[PDB]
Amino acid sequence: EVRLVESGGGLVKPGGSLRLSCSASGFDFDNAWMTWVRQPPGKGLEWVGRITGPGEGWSVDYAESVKGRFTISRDNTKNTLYLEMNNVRTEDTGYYFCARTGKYYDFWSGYPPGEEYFQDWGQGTLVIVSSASTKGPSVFPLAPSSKSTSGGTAALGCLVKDYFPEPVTVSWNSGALTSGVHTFPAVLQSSGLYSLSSVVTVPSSSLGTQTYICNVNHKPSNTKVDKKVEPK
Amino acid sequence: SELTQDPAVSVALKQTVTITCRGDSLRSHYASWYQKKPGQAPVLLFYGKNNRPSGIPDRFSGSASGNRASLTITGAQAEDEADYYCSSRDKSGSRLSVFGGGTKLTVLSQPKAAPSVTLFPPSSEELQANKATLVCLISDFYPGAVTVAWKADSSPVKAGVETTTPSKQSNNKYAASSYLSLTPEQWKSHRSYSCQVTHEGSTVEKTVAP
Amino acid sequence: GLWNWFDITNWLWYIKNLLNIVHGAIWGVLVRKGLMSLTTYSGSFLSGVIWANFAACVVMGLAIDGEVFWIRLLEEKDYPNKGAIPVYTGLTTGFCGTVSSFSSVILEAFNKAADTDIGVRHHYPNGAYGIMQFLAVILAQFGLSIMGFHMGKQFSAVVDNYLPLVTKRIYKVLELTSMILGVVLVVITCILIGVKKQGSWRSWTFSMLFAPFGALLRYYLSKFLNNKVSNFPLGTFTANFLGTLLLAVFTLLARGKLPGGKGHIVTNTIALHVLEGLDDGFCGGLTTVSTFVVELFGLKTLFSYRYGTISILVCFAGVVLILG
Repeated sequence: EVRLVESGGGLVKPGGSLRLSCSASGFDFDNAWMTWVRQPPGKGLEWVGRITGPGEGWSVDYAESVKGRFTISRDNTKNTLYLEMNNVRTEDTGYYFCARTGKYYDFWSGYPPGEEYFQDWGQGTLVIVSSASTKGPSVFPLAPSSKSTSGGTAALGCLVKDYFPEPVTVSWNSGALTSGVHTFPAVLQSSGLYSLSSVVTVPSSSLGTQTYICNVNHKPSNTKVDKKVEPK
Repeated sequence: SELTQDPAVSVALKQTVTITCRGDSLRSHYASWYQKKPGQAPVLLFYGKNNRPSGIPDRFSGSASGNRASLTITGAQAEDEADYYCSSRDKSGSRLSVFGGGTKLTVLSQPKAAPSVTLFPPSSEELQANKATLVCLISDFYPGAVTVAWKADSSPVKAGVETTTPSKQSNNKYAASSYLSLTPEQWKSHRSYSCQVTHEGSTVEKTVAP
Repeated sequence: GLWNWFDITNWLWYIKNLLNIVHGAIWGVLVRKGLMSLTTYSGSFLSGVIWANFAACVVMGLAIDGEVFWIRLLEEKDYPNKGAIPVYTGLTTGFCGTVSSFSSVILEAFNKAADTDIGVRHHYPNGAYGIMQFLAVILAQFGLSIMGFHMGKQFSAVVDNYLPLVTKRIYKVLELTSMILGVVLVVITCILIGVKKQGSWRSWTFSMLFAPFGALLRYYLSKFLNNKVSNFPLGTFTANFLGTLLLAVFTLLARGKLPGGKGHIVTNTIALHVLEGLDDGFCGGLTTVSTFVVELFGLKTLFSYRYGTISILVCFAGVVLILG
């Protein structure tokens, strides 16, 4: 029934600071190591650091891209794990997990100081280090390229660009039409502005009468903007 | 990249398959293994020589030999699809640990289907605003291993290419998209722009020209 | 509090090295004496301990394929290595090492030389014959050792490309041999007369007792004093030097009988036999051609000849110095 819950997420301006807490109980905590592991979204997870116990006097370790920028310390009395960040770079974003560390060293085959295995993990916390802010979305009509095809299934959508934060929840014909409507996941550009395109599967026999009006509605900025798609 | 892995592996139901972890430090240090489903906490799978925590099904067996660490799955079921990571010492005897670059495993629940590739020329509406974003459309494909390559005529480009990780489709397929942020000046400086996509060794290419 | 992990694991690794090297030396000395008692002169103009080194290299050929870190160290490359120098401690510096008899090789060469300069070193006939036989014996020993290493590597590749047959299947047999050695060393050595009753039983007891200490001394020399000067490990060289001078001194003590009455003193079957057991175990576990072969044409390109020449010449000059 062991559980670890992280807390202290939210957006942070680059160069700022943030403190992450981890509640843990139901197991020996004064003699068990804790290890901070992070995962940038859609990528492979990375090691941050581990903190020891009374075996060495609560020693520390850190990743080569982290050494000197993070701080790991533990308060045994409150049974919680604390993580401190200062001078945060844009790469620090992702899910932070705090996981209990096990110790393993076979007595005949091995080499000091042995491997480390995590007997459990935590649900996780989200941190988004972005230099952007609340900004209204844009609407660019994705022309269905009037030449395209003439009898097949063509495509037309909208370039919802430069909007932040999630989501945009694009609509179509005020819900009147749903013929193969997909709202593709947003992409992260260099400037930290989310942008996504949604397309409706249109036959190449639209011939104008098949009208598709494009509804964009951004709650965080409370911006409601409408755009019409028309072929070249 | 201290640890290297196969980015993606496919296997049918009830058929065994192996996940290979390759690294220099694995010669003098054993490995670990972590099942990672999206949106869920990773669960320890296999570590050390022959140690496996109680509860996990026996189908996960790992072996260590030479400079390789191999976790071989026997009879991948429906719920076994996830990403598997290997972790061990980075330097052979240092007080650190690292993780592999990623290994996506896909149980075949759908016979292979080719992606529906679509490319749109940059709309004039963004063109007058001194912007030119090329939108390459990738949808209706299986499994989820697609690499987007952008070619400037015969030559390539990487200046502005952005790609999203593929996600779910209503009919259990996958869809994705890529964007190329380009200035209008360079838009007319090349004969053609293409976004090649490769899936399981099969590639489809779509070209748009001024 | 409880312990300190970074220290308890280091201590466990150290005690693992100690136990492995001791057990390997003990199990290798018996193989050496089996080969030596199986000399059965027949042909084999040299014979005696000649085969033992040839054996030690061949089996060592199956280790150098996976040794790596030693090979990498004798290649001045790959900064993120910092690995264990003698990986496979229980086999590389253990059974393969202890079996080698570098000091015995040099002693055999010198004994067959039989004072080359009988009355004058300037004369061509005696000097030419002596140098010819010395060069012939040394060339035979080292060429056979290097050839054995070559066949070891080739057979390792030929058996590896087919199927490993699970490496742990050899781990289990190594462990069971370890238990057999422990049981024998307990029962046979403990159940004996307090004066260590003579015969074939005591002929190996003191040698067995002294062998692991020499093996440990060579191991610590090859770990600590090694890699102190580049391209010249200097560990195995000093170990071989100490072994060959010690063996020469104690052979002069036994064979030479400089006062003349030292043989009369060792007429009692204790003083001569402790020296014989020392010759068997200590200097034999301190001098290794197997590690010497690995430092030889295995790797250390080009410069290897300099190391071989300096080692052989200084050892021969020393054992000549004991003559004076």
